[PDB]
Parts: sequence; structure tokens; C-alpha cells
Amino acid sequence: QPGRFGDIQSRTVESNDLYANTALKLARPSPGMVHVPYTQTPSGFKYWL
Amino acid sequence: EYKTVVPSPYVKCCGASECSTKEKPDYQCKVYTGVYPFMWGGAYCFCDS
Amino acid sequence: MCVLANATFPCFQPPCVPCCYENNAEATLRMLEDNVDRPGYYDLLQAALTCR
Amino acid sequence: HFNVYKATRPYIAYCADCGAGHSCHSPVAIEAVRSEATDGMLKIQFSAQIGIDKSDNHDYTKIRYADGHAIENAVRSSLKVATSGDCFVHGTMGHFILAKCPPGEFLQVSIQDTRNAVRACRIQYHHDPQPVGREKFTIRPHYGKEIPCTTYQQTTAKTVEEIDMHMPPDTPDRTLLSQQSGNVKITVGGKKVKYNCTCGTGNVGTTNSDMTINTCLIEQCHVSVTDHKKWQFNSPFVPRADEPARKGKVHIPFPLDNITCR
Amino acid sequence: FLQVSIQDTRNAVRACRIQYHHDPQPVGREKFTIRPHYGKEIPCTTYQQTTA
Ligand SMILES: *[C@@H]1O[C@H](CO)[C@@H](O[C@@H]2O[C@H](CO)[C@@H](O[C@@H]3O[C@H](CO)[C@@H](O)[C@H](O)[C@@H]3O)[C@H](O)[C@H]2NC(C)=O)[C@H](O)[C@H]1NC(C)=O
Ligand SMILES: *[C@@H]1O[C@H](CO)[C@@H](O[C@@H]2O[C@H](CO)[C@@H](O[C@@H]3O[C@H](CO)[C@@H](O)[C@H](O)[C@@H]3O)[C@H](O)[C@H]2NC(C)=O)[C@H](O)[C@H]1NC(C)=O
Repeated sequence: QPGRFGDIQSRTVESNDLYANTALKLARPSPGMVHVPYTQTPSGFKYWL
Repeated sequence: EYKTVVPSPYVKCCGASECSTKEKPDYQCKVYTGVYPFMWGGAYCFCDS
Repeated sequence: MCVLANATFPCFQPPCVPCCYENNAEATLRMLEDNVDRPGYYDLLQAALTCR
Repeated sequence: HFNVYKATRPYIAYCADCGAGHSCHSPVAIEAVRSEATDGMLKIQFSAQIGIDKSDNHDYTKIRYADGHAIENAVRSSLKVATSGDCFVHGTMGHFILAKCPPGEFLQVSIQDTRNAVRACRIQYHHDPQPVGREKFTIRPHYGKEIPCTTYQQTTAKTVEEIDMHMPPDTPDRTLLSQQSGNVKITVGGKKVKYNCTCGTGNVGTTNSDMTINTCLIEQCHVSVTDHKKWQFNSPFVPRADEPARKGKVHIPFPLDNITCR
Repeated sequence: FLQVSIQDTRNAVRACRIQYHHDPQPVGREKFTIRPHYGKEIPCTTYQQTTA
């Protein structure tokens, strides 16, 4: 689940597959700018720490 | 911890662009209409809207 | 292992040797922009921008 | 050997505020700040790469920076990075700068322009280091244990790291149009400027030398320098020139390594 | 506190500090430190540079 332990889970440290769920979302850019705004729930590993 | 990768935006001067899906973890893509971007020396994409 | 159009040359010995960048900068860069997914990218990049 | 920093250039990006509360396109825009070193060392990332002069030679005193599709260099001194207090600069190569900063709620990097004017960028960053162990001390003692910890080294060997690089977009400009009398002229200098005009079937295509219109006014023709020939960076503040993208790869310096802390 | 100081004719600093408790708070419902590159526009007031 987003924001808590194991938001992104990798079957092995060398495994290619990845499952990520952090509620990434995009928002409309402001007029007269080029920035690609977005919003995202912070890392679950840091808050678990 | 995760790392959000945000590639540079693609602004189509005088046209419309179509979003394409990909097999990436937690992928998000959208197209915004009516932008009039600006750069340091002048505002490219001559088409007004 | 790298490819250019229909060349399929070893990445260690590119056909532009030597001074690939000095002779044709843009051609060298567009060459490197098709090998990003090839495992032998870096050794090509080593040769591409190296000459005395 | 390889001098990979020959196909790369400094660029101009949009900084939130330039040390005064106002926003303008600075040459020293700050990208992501990485702080995964236990002892508390930061890897700040510029836009204007440092350590290599305008002529693509390694110099300990000259650092490149972009200025209106024109590269200049400034003395490596006066590179000041700061937080609530005043930081210490350890490493210096490419876009990346290493610092050990006092705790604070922001950091700024700045350097003197060609004409000795400060060019600064300020980013909001909550920095608060905690040393490894069970005591929250401040500076190392002259008698104590040794505890393993990680840090960023000064080596620039093979690192297994990536930066996406791509060709710069069609930079627009308007100082190159000069209306003399019922006609305009386009400046040159190596910039194969692209044009598009509305007057009488107009003119589509790119020139390489001077040109005259003889027909219409300024507000129909345009300047779009293409340049190419150099990889810039894959930054969200500068657009792409093509949908399927091109992408490159460059290795960042300063890997992460084990040491022991007292 | 705050102090204001400027050099004399003989390059001697002349200073004066007054006790003053400064603690600004930005307008709105977040105590942010510096302005972002994406947000709302909230009215405020400030001192202008004009001397009319
Ligand atoms: C140079 O600038 C002009 C604008 O002054 C560009 O002309 C614009 O071209 C686009 C597509 O090429 C037009 O978009 C679409 O055109 C169709 C035509 O029927 C229309 O039905 C659509 O609703 C849509 O508008 C655009 O209208 C047109 N603008 C004009 C004529 O004022 C031109 O493309 C530029 N040069 C290049 C090489 O792109
Ligand atoms: C600092 O030292 C630590 C340990 O002294 C280093 O961690 C070690 O990293 C190696 C990677 O080469 C790990 O080896 C791995 O073993 C697994 C099997 O368990 C294998 O699947 C991998 O392919 C790899 O061979 C090693 O296990 C790991 N040690 C521990 C205790 O986890 C670390 O890399 C050093 N450098 C730093 C932290 O920068």
C-alpha cells in the first residue's frame, strides 16, 4: 500500500520485475511554463525507518 | 526507497499528440491541450492555442 | 554486436576509427542514440570519443 | 582516454527563485539532491557543468556555463554552496558538487558571472543529519570506537551509473530579427536558424547564412536555432524534439563506498 | 536582533544593533520556506519600490 512498508516490492535484489504502488498522479502545467508537475505519496521505506 | 523518473515533456507545435501505454511500474501518461509554453528568449510554438 | 543501418560490426572496433566525433559529430551522436539498449554500449562509447 | 564531457553542454533551466524571491531562467539551476550517504554528504546536481573549460579541456579553475546559446567560463572560486550556515565543498566534477552542510531548511548554489554578477538558485530542502551510532554528537572525538558507515568517494573509475542525455530542442529567439525598411535581416554566427513566416506563401525551411524578407513585418517571421551536435540533458524543464525520444548514457562520478566513522 | 553597519571614511565599520524578535509566517495554511514551481496564487501585501 502507498506510504507504508513495502510500497514497492522486488522479488529479489537482482530481480527485474517490480511492483510499485505509490499513487503517482500528474497535474496540468501552469500557463507560460514547462515543468511537468506531479504529486506522489512519499516513500514507504523512509517512514518505516 | 524508490526513485521517480520524469523524462522531458514533448510539446507539439501546431498539432495534437496521442498517449501510448507502456509496461512500466506505476506508469502515468496524459496529454494537455491549449498550452502556450515559453523559453528564455521567446515563446515557441507560434500557434496561439 | 552493435549495428549501424545494415553494418552489424563489433562494438569494440567501430567503422569510424579513428576520431569518430571529430570527423562527424552529429553522425557519431546519432550512432550512439541507437545502441542504448545494446549491452555493448559503453565499449562503443569508449571508442567513439577517443583519439589522439 | 575517453573525454566523454565533449558532447555535453551547460544549459539554461528555470529556477524557482534566484535568491531574491523572483523567478528567472538561471544558468545554475538545481536538480535533485541525493543524500544516501550515512555520514551526511550531499550530491547536489547543477545544470552548468564544472571543472571543464569552454574549449573542452580539463581545468581546476574554469567552469563552463550556458549564456544564450553561447558557452562561457567563470573562475572556479566563488562557487559558494550554503544552507542556514555555510557549507564546505569537497568534490567537483561535471554537473555534480559534494558538500557537508550545517542543518537548515534550504540550500543555494551561486557563482560569479563573466561580468562578476552573482547567479544563484535556491531550493527547499530539509537537511538534518544524524551520525551513525547511538549518540547524537556533532564533531568527532579524539578517543572513541570505530563504527562502519558509507560515504561518497572521490574516485571516478567505472561506476555503473546512468544519466539520460538527448539533443537540445529548437531554441527560439527574437533578437536575431532586425527590421530595417520593409524588410528584416537574420543574424548568423554558426547557428543554422529555422524560420516560418506568413507573408505571401511565406518561407519554410532552415537557412545557414543571412536572409532578407522584403515583404512582411517582424511579427510573422521567427528564429529557432537548431544547433544539435551536442547532448544536453534529460531535464523536465527543457522539452524534447521528437516523440519516440533518442536517449544516451553518461556515468555520474563519485560512487558510494564503505568507510569507518569514529 | 538586527544590526546595520557601513564603513567610515577611514574604512572603519560603524554599527548599531537593536533587539528585535523577527519570525515571519507566509500567508496561507502552510508554513513553507521558499516558493515552489507549482502552486496557487494567494493575495498579499508588500512594500513597493516606487517613490511617487
Ligand atoms: C508555420 O506556422 C503556421 C502558423 O502560422 C503553421 O500553419 C499551421 O499548420 C497546422 C498544421 O500544419 C494547422 O493546424 C490544423 O490545420 C488544419 C488545416 O485544415 C485545420 O483544419 C485544423 O483545424 C488545424 O488548424 C494550423 O491551422 C496552421 N495555422 C495557420 C495556417 O495559421 C505551419 O504549420 C508552420 N510551419 C510548419 C512547418 O509547421
Ligand atoms: C560495504 O560492505 C558490505 C558488506 O561488507 C557490502 O555489501 C555486500 O555487497 C555484496 C555485493 O557484491 C553482496 O554480495 C551479494 O551476495 C548475494 C548472495 O547473498 C548475491 O546474490 C549477489 O549477487 C552478491 O554477490 C554481499 O552479500 C553484501 N554483504 C552483506 C552483508 O549484505 C557493500 O556492497 C559494501 N559497499 C557499500 C555499502 O557501498
